[PDB]
Amino acid sequence: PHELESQFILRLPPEYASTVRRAVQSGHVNLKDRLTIELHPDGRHGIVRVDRVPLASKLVDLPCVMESLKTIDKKTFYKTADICQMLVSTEKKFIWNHGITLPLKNVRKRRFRKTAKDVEKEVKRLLSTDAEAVSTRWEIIAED
Amino acid sequence: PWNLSNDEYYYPKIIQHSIPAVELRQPFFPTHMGPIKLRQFHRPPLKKYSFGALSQPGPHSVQPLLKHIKKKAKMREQERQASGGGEMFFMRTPQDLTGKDGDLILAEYSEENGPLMMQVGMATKIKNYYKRKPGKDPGAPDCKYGETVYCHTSPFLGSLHPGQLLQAFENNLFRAPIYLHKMPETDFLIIRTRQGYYIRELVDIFVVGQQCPLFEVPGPNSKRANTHIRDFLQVFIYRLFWKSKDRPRRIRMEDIKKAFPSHSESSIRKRLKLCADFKRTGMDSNWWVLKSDFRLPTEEEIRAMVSPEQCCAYYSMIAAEQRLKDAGDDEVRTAPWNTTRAFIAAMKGKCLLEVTGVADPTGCGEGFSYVKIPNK
Amino acid sequence: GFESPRPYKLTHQVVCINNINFQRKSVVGFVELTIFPTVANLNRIKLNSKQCRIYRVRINDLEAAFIYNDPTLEVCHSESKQRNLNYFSNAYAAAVSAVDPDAGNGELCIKVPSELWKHVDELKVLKIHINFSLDQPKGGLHFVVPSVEGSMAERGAHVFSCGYQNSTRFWFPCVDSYSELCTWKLEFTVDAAMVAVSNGDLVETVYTHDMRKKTFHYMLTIPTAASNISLAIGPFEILVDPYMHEVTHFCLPQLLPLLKHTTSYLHEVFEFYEEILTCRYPYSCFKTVFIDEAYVEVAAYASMSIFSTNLLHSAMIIDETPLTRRCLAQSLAQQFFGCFISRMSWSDEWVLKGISGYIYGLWMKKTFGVNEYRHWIKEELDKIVAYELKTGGVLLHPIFNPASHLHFSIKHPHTLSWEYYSMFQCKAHLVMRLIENRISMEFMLQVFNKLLSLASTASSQKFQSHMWSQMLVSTSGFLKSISNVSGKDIQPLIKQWVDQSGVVKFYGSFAFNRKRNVLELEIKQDYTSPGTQKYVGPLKVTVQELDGSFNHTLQIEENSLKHDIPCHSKSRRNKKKKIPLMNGEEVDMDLSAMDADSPLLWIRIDPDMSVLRKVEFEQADFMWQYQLRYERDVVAQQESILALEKFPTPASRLALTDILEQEQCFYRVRMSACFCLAKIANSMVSTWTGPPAMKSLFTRMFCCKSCPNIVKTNNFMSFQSYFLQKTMPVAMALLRDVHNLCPKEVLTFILDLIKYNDNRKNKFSDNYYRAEMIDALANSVTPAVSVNNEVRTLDNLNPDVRLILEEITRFLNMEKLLPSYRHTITVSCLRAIRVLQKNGHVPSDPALFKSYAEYGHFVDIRIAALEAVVDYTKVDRSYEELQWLLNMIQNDPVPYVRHKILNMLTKNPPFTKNMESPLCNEALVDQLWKLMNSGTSHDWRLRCGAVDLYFTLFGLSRPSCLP
Repeated sequence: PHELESQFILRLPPEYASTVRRAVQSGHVNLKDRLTIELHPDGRHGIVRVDRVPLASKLVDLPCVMESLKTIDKKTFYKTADICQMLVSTEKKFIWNHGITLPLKNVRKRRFRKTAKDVEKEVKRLLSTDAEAVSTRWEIIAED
Repeated sequence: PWNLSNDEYYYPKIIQHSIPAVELRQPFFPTHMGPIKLRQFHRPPLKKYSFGALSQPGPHSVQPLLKHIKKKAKMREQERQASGGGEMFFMRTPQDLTGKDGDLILAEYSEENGPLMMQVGMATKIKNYYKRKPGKDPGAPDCKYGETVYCHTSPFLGSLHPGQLLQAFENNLFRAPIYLHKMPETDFLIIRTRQGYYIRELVDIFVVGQQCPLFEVPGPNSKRANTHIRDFLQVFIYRLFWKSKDRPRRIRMEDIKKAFPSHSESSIRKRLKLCADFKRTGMDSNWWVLKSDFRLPTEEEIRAMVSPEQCCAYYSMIAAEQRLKDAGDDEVRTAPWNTTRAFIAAMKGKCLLEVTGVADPTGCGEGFSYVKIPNK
Repeated sequence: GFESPRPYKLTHQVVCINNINFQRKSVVGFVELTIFPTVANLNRIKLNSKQCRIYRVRINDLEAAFIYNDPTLEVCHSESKQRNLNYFSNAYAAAVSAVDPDAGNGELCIKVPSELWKHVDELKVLKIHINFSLDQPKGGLHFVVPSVEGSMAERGAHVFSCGYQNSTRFWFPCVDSYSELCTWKLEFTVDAAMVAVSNGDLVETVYTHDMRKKTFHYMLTIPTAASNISLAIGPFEILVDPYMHEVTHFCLPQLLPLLKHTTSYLHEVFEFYEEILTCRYPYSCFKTVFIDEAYVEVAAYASMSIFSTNLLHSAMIIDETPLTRRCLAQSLAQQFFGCFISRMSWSDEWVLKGISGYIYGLWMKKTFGVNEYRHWIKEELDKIVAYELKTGGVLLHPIFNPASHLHFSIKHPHTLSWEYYSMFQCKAHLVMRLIENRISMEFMLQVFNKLLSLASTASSQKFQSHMWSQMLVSTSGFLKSISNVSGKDIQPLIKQWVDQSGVVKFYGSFAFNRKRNVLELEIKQDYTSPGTQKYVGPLKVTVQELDGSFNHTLQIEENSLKHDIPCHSKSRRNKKKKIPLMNGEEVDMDLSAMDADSPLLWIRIDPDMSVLRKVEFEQADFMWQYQLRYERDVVAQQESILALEKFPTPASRLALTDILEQEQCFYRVRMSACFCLAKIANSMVSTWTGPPAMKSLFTRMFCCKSCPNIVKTNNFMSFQSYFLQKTMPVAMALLRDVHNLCPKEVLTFILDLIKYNDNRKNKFSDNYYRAEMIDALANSVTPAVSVNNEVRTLDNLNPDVRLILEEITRFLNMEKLLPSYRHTITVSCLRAIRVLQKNGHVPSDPALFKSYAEYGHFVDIRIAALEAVVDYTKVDRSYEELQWLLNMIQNDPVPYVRHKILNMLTKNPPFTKNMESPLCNEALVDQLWKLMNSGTSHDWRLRCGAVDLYFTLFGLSRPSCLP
């Protein structure tokens, strides 16, 4: 079978980003030894090791949706993957408010329309507790 | 000795997706999306592997892929020059749609949930609309990507200024103004697969403005909606019959029940009633063999049954159904069936749209709202 | 991948021609080939040669021994008593396959000398120097030598290479296949007052030491086949094209102004074919030669085309400008895709013929309009469905018999019937239009550009065919290039319309369900006829209802019969609103004839002609009248005209009369509505109210306002009312009264059209209009009432026919003093005299037509007179006229006339196989078997015509009228 590839964006500190960029544009396999990525079983924490120097990482959710688009002639572009996550290196904490481009900053707060009426999972847990019970008493309340 | 065909009285006045996309192959075009997969629609989380090299916990080296990129580009140029030198069609396999080769750009979206959105494997074009200056003009400011076209009649809602070039994504689904920005100096692109991590740099990232929809998303329980569900199930059944190696072509029912688990089995048996029959005893027992008089449709007929853009419109409808369902009339107006109907009706000139409203995907004065207002 | 059937590869060929003697009709020359053996122990080398006397052959300047035998000279033995045609077809196919260069074979077998075997085993070059002589050629080179005295340039004598396909073996020894590409060096030593035109570019022209002869040196660096090499030697008037400067036009003397006017359009044809394809013209020059007594009307070779002089017209000649224009266009299309990109086998010929015909149709679309394109495509499709339902079918791309339903073998081009060759090219370009319908036109032009670009990168290498075989296209390579540019493969369409040899027949009938508002179509196929096949694909149908025009796709599987499609509202009959058409416009329709319960106005099954089909739809007559009036498609207007002949109601007369009065209708629809109105008027006699049909309309459109019976003076500058004016009396003469005689109101009208004709004021000639007037006079002739077989003399002539006979006598005699453009009035008057002889008016005497069929007349007069003699010997069962025609087939100077006599005697045979006739002797069977076996051994087109004549007369089995 075929499994859709999973692309994400890696953001590094600027000096380490310059060393990683120089090693990528060089093209040797020396970069392979220099750059490693260890993702912790939390799922939202990691180490990126640049030149064997550990950096602390967080995998965050991006507010917009990006899409990688490949081309052969630079006139027709084929969508290859959807990017929604970034492993910035240096829950509410795992949500990034800004977008990658310069015009998109504070997009989640300002350029996103918010419509409102985790919570569903809590309601399911409450229903399960009511089922495991015997007698349930309920009242919409006031200030108390 | 001349034309002599009164042609002015008789006659008074393109996107090629990949072969995995036009054949609706199941990684790229899913048969069924559950609730947690509809909430993560076009935002796929980073899954943990169970088997593979990355499934073992620990540090993992990323691998540079610049010999791979230039080897694949040189190989594709050899293929193109061996085929006569014209423009070629290359995306014929799923392994052509990897990010490991070709010139990648990124495309960011301004809206959170657009009315239409491309699946993986589908093609789009970049058109540079350039309105000439009044009288003399130097020529279109040249651009790295896309082809230039001179637009007297603005494609979008507004009109282009004289001497203004605007790039845009153009396909069958939408048309949307894009804006080229340079990448941040810190961000790279990591393509992870089961075997390891791979790293590219990116240099070009477009910002996609508010989409102008060219395809109408159907409503829930619509006639077009139920027709697409039935035709998608029929196409999947035909492609399972084509994949069958048995000389009387035969399929199993629980393959279809694995693909479409929300379907009642009466509908699946309705699709299998014509074109198949159930064998209970003897050979082919508990199989749905193909009827001997039934001609299984060819590949182009199956492609003419369902289009990929209809699948994208259906996925937009069911994702918006989930988001509305989770959030308990203003929200209903912002549903893509309403907004796509409003915009396409405004483009024929049926009705007008209030450009300031609640269907505004920004939530501020920027951006349009596609909801119908009477022309009076 | 191309692997040669020959064990050698030919690199270069020198063709030198000396001593072209026009008095003795003789050439002398040599040929030097440069072959590289690919297999060791080559021993014999087999070359192609017909009619050339081989003097000596030297291989690497060593004397070699050759043996010559041609099995196609006498196909079957003289002392075999077989007389069936299947025996001759198998023996003729085996004989042509025994001289085939597409196998390893050939007619001249040269033995390599012994001392060169150590030169041939380790594969080194061999230079074969044959010198030959054509003593008095019966094929290949045609010598047109007139019998005026003077020098050969002063009398207008010329030579040209004639023939079709691989016929270059007829004038020098070669490897006469389309797959043996080599570079060429061509020298011709001609008279000092003559010019030698050939392929390549002329590098120099040196004089001889007496300065009485000069040698033309041509060089061809683009590797062409031997079959694309031509020659035209004559006293030609040279004209350089004033727009494109590598193009030279050669004409016969005294025809330079006609050449200037005629070849003035060709730069636009060049510009079209170089902008739809993106390759420039591949050869370095282009030469158009106009000659007399041509083989075909247009032949295309490498960097050269040979047309007949009968295409040359002046500025005041209309009705000939489009025909000559499209002959030039198809010669240039074959320059691109028959001569530069060549054929890999005899299969894959459909690819080249289809690409040539398809890009020529694109030229016709741009030049003459989309409506003329649709009319041309419909007439080609009707041609092929008529031919394939008549006899078997045309099989593009056979696999090697594959087609055993037809009396010849399709393995070689020289065994094909000529009608099969014509229908082959026709079906090839229609199947290419179908491939454009599946895969869009821009991808199609990209396929053609990829083929041309591979060929032009191949054309500049020097490697001897390591890369020169990329200039040869195949079917698999063409389908692979299509799959490369588009990603779709056309293998079901290729399997249906190429590999399978049949057309489809559709019988449709509808019924409107008022309750559920649906339209129940009923489409059934006739798949048991001999020419037919079964269609299982999708099918487009276009329904015009009151809400507009809607397209529907129907899936027509084998067990399908009823197709229910949905119908829209009828709210445009509640309010008067305009009904929107197939294009964006909308019109006011008179809905009084429509049914009250059905919204649908007309239905068209397969409107875009997307299959090779013959549709028989059963509409109601008002639906045919609405489709004639308000449709924006010319093929639907033509098919509604064709279907209105079965409904002679006065509403159909009103529909055709409204079509005739209507400018902004396509003119070829009105020209058909004339004949349809004539047929309808003949069928509703004793109901017709006023004057005869189209007469008042003719006086309203083309006569004076103050005088109705005087026609306006001729001004032919509109070109659509000219064609309608010259076609309306021809249809008006088919009117008949209750007594079955043409009325004296229409005959008097035609005679007044003839008398009051004044042409001193237009800038165009009157020959076609006057010729059509003679055709209208011939249409009015009804059979005479002979009593007791009374001899037809001058006193018992019809009083109607005496006026007609006086007019055609005046016209023919005035043509003898003031001739027309191509003796069009001679052809029309001979045709009218044959019409008067076919009825009992003029005595049935063939002596006039036998005097007009002599050699010195123009070729149009000759073929009209020979058509009259063929019709006479069919009706009068004349033995001596049939012997006259068979003698004229055997020894006539013009081979086109011989082919035309065999063609006309096949189309209008003196007897068929079913008839008992007095002309069914053993003597006639022996004459026609001798004409198939020997006698026609020099042309390859007379022999297939003799096979067709023997099939038409005696059938596939043993001639019955025999011991």
